[PDB]
Amino acid sequence: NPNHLSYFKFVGRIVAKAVYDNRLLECYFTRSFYKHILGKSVRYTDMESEDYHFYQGLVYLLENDVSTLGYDLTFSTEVQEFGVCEVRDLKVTEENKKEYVHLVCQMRMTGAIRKQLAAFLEGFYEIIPKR
Repeated sequence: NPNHLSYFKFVGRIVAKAVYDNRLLECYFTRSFYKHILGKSVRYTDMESEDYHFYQGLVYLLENDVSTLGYDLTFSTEVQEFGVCEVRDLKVTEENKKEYVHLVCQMRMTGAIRKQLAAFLEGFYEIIPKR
């Protein structure tokens, strides 16, 4: 849909309208999306439901030496957004992975939705202040 961002801003408005009216909607968003509407970072355990094998890759990164990978990685990943596939920087080491799993999960959750999300947040925060 070429106007889709505007519709995501509309549904953010409709969510804030349901909240303002104190009326319940049958929405069942992810903990990730509720965190985004609250401005909270996601956690790597959220990836388990969205992309189990990518969660499994991160869990293979945790509690294992980088030497178990047998080839190097860096803070860059291939992402399909809007049907375009692009390699995007995220900004590897024993010190960086603590942030990589956090940041890689940010990129994997938002990259494909960052503009829909910004439109939704504009619809929501138009009516319900973020704070």
